[PDB]
Amino acid sequence: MELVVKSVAAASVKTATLVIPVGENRKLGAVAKAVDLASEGAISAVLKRGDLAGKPGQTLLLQNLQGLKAERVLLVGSGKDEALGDRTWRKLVASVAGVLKGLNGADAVLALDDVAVNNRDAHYGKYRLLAETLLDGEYVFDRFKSEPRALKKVTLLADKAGQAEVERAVKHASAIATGMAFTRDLGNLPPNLCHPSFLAEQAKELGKAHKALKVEVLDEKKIKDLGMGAFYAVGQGSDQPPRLIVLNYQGGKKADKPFVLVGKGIMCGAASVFGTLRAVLELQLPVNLVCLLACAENMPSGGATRPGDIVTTMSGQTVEILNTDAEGRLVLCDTLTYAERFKPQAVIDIATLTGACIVALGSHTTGLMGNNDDLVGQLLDAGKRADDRAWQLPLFDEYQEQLDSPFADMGNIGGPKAGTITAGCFLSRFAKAYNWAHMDIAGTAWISGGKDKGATGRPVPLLTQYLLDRAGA
Amino acid sequence: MELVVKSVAAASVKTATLVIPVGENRKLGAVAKAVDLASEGAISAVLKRGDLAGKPGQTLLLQNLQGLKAERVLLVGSGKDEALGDRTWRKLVASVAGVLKGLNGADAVLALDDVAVNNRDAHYGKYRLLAETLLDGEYVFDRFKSEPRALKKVTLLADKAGQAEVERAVKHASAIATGMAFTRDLGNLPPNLCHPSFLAEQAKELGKAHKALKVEVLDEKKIKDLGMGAFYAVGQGSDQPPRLIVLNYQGGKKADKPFVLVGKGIMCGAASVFGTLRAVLELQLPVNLVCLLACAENMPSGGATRPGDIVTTMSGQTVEILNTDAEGRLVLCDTLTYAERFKPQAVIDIATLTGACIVALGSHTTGLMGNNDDLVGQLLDAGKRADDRAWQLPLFDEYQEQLDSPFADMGNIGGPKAGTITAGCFLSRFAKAYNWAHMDIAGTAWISGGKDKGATGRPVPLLTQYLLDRAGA
Amino acid sequence: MELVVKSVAAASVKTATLVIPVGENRKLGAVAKAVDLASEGAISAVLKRGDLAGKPGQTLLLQNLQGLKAERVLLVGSGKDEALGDRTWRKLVASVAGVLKGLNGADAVLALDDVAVNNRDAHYGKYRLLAETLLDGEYVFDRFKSEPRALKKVTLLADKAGQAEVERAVKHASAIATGMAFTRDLGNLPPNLCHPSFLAEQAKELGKAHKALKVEVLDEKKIKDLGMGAFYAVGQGSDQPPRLIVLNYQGGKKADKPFVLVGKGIMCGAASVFGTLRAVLELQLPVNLVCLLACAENMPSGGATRPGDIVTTMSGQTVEILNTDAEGRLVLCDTLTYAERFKPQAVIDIATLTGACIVALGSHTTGLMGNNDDLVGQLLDAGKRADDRAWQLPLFDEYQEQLDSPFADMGNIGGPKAGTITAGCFLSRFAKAYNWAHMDIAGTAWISGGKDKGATGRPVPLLTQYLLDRAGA
Repeated sequence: MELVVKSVAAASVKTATLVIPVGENRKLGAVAKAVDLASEGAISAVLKRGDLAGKPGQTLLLQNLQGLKAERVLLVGSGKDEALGDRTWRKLVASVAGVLKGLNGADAVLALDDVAVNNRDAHYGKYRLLAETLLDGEYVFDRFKSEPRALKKVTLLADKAGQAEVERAVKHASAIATGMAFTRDLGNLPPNLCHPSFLAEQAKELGKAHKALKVEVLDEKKIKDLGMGAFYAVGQGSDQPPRLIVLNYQGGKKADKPFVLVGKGIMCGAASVFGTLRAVLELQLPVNLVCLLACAENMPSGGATRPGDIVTTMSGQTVEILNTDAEGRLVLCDTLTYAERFKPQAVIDIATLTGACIVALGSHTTGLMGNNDDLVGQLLDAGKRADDRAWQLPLFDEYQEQLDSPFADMGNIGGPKAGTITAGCFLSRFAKAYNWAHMDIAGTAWISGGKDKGATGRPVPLLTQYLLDRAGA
Repeated sequence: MELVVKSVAAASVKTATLVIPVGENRKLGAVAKAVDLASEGAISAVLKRGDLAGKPGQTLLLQNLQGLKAERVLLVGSGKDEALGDRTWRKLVASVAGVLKGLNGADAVLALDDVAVNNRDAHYGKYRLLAETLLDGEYVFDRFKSEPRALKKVTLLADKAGQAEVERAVKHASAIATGMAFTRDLGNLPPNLCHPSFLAEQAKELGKAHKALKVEVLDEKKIKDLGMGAFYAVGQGSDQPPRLIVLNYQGGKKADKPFVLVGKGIMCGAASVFGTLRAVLELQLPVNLVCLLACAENMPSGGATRPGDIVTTMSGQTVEILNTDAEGRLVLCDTLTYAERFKPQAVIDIATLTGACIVALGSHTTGLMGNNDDLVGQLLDAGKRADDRAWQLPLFDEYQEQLDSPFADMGNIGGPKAGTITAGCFLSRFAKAYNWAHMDIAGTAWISGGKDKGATGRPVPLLTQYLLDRAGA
Repeated sequence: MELVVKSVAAASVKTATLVIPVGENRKLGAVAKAVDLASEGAISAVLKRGDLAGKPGQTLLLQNLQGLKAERVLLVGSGKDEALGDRTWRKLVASVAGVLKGLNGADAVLALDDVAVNNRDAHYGKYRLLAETLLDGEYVFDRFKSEPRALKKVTLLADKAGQAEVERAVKHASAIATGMAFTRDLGNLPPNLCHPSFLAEQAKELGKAHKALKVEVLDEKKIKDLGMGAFYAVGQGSDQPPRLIVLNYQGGKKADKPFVLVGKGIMCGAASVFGTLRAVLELQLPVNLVCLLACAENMPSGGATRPGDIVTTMSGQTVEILNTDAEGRLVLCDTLTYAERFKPQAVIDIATLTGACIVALGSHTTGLMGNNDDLVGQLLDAGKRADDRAWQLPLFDEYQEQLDSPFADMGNIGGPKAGTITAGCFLSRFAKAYNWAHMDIAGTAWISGGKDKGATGRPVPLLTQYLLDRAGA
């Protein structure tokens, strides 16, 4: 779908469908009133019949009206006068998109300037959320199913003053949504096909397509020979061997320290790193970004790791693997040591790490921990502006003893209490060299059931926003 | 909702909303084509734009069209050029009703004569299903919540020849839907209000309202004094005492044997008997119908029955109560002995009796067992014609040993194998005096939830259809 | 054991043991009275002492009596005058066989003509059940244990009119019992020894021994190369590879369409196919019978299929393998596609498929589903005449949605409700090309515990009866 911005009057634009908002009590803002007047009162005449109460997202679709150049006018409820919160605004946009998807119209014009969104400026933040909802909602994953939609273009109308800010919002939302689609395809792919070697092929192909990107893949023997005893212990059980994939984007000055993203690829952590990199390549951000994808397949077999095994991590710390299903933190901890070589200014790991995070923060909010208050605050602020929120949990020292082992430097589990925090605590012991934060996306990376089951693409908006903020874009 | 039938031309009829069907490829049957012609090709013109693909239940709502008397036209998809099955036809009607309930029109006209429904005649069977779906779909249970709908009347258009048969379908569906509303309200009432004494007061109120109905309520001491040891044992643990409620409707000839319906009232079995009785009263069927509601509340306490207790049933047979959660069969078996006094031609018990029936037949199909093939077959056929299906399970003699007790004449459980059948087998030992069937509605009596959730109307259409069949209506 | 039929008088026959029935109240039928008279009243004299009450199966064994040529006379209770049901009649026959097994007599004569069996003619159906019980009860499986019985021959006496029908019963029961023994040996063999390659060797050996039989075995690579993605996914986890074994018996006319039996061989479904084929070869039935044994071993390992895998079946439909323990339907669905090539007049799959069938129909009755009402009725009638009963469950379309997947054409599980039906529903989607039925023998193929633990040989009597019915034998 092409997204464009114009500043011409809504009533003047030739289009298959013009979309205008209508509030409760059939209240029309200035944009809607101008279109009603161009229609000689035809829109207000239908509204007086009472079929559209105006609650957010309710719709009434009209056919060809004399006086307008639109073939159809879609009226969409904007609710009470109050400014809308982010969820209501995105639900209104998705309700519009739903109707448009079902029509045989080749384009549409959205004339929603009058809709206020709480705490967001009328041109950039409001349209960041509309454009991301509109483009992410085009996603289809029908590869394994045994009809192309008519809608190819949407025009957003804004006043001439606000045009460049709406265009900037569209540019950034398009990059985010393209990244998200990549993340959602990799997550949705079934595990027979999406294994560590497939991810390594996807990264080598992405490297060949981008000048400023260099890709290295470390295979099982290299992981073992680097001393990555925890990462090797997770992968050994499977016939599909592990891969540590490095993707190094040099978009900054040569002596700028890079941002490092570490993704758990057992694999929506790794997928969100690929998606954020794809967004950064689209935007050509002027940062140095090193992506480390820690990929393995955790399977039972006659050569698998067994509860009670003790391994030497790359750092030299030993770990008692009490539970082989606490495996993400094992491939992560060796990859955090590996990240030291880049001399980074921030290292952020993203992982579907704990069922306990779903108990603490559910499906709405990603769990965030770290060793640096400024980096944690930057990620929280990014999530608020991107509408991809996180929330900090504490790594107080009192939780660390839960990982003590009588035999090794630490165990990999902390017991039933504070499970998201003790996993963060485990990882912190490998992150002391640099400013680090950990994002547990076990609750926000996918939808379990319904027809909406499948990957969400989170946290590509928060990560891409954080890197826009560091680039000063 | 008032529901009436007319045989006037659709384009001629004054109404807030006219509903007509459109097939795939914008194909119009005779009725729709006539309204298109009256509209001066307005309906075809909009169809050519392609917003309505015409899959079953899809919709497109038009406003005032020149040449018609209807204020609005709703187009609804009827699919390809082949007859619909019951489920698809009922879903189409519910789609139409959903749109109408959201509009501010005080009436609507359905002109859906051209839609064929597989194995249902165009006047009676087709409209039994439409009218019940429409009328049951109006149900609201908002009494415990802290806006009435505009739609007050629907007119169905049929040709002059079929009018009386559509009217007879509306008469029968209206009685069924009014019975189902009563059933659903009693099921959805919470248990601190809907206890056995409440149901006794419901029955006594119904007895006052109706001439041919006599109601007697037997209290705990009566049940104990009649020797109903198994029914007494279920109720004794609660502070709410049990009631056996008798409602006797003498609509037949004096010497005609009655049909007896026995409902488990622990309580949707008993509620479906109340709702079938309310439909029979509305229809004034010329049958003798005796309803026996076996009502108790099964609670833990210091005076409750305890696993291993042995009781003497009214029949004199002893039962070892191995599980106190197999309680519905205990109140039922004594009520089946009580039913012998009526010298019935059929005794049907209805009960939410086994989780095993949900494992066997799920949410769609009621489990059915009996001692008389003709009666079982009459109930199956009634279910097919009412679109409230059941399915027989065998009461082979080989299952009876699973009830053996070393101490008593039987135990009340049969173990983990064949649990719906062994409950039927237990009840069959009390039904040998008469032609008997048992309906296990544990899967079909409510939605659980889902996200929209509550009692079904489910016993009522089959049972009402069986009594229309016996009354030769 | 040799089974023969004669029509001479019971008292005249030289034998180690003559067996006669005695009813309650010491009532003697005409055959028993004639033997009493030949013994000069010695049998009635012992009976007046009261040790034998005559309940079915009770026994009294006499020694050498003057006047008879039998060395011993066994009196067996036949109960009250009523005709016996099938179970009681078979239990009486097994009680006789029990005594005979313990004696050092080389032969025995059964003179049980007077015993009536409910709904069975005195010569064919009555003796079908006696002869099958007598010969199946000879079964021994002592291969893995670290004494040969004296009884080598039994003569059944009947009147000369009925001799040829009793002989026909014996011929058909012997074929069934021989088939059953083969089925019971393959089921009883332990899984270390009985793996898919062993079954393939058993089928190639059976092919070499029968002129009208051709055997082909498809190995793992052939299964994969045919596109059988579901069958290959089940077997891949194990070190023992899968086999699809084809056994084609051409006993009919060349242009007669064959009957196809599909057996799950994970393996009593496959075993019952081998046993039914062995019975058909013994009888030289004039039908074309193609047997397809879908054999694999379902094991965990580092290369096993994992919940969430998506595979392409031979048909091109894709399946999401939600649960790797729903594996029978996976090897079956690709074998049902394979069966299309034979252009069959009936395809029947037999499988130990669901624990839910044991909840629905227990150990007594096999679950039956299909897409053709005539074939389902034929199998039900066969099971009633063979005393190997089945019972139909419905494949209503409403159960099909339980298999929907958001990613693939279907999932392989339907949830906790209606599990036997949803497995049938899954299979039906691969059976549309032909008349098909599915037999779930999870409850009837073996006895779990006791000393009687082990395979039953069911449903070889129902399947062999169905093929006798189609041959017109």
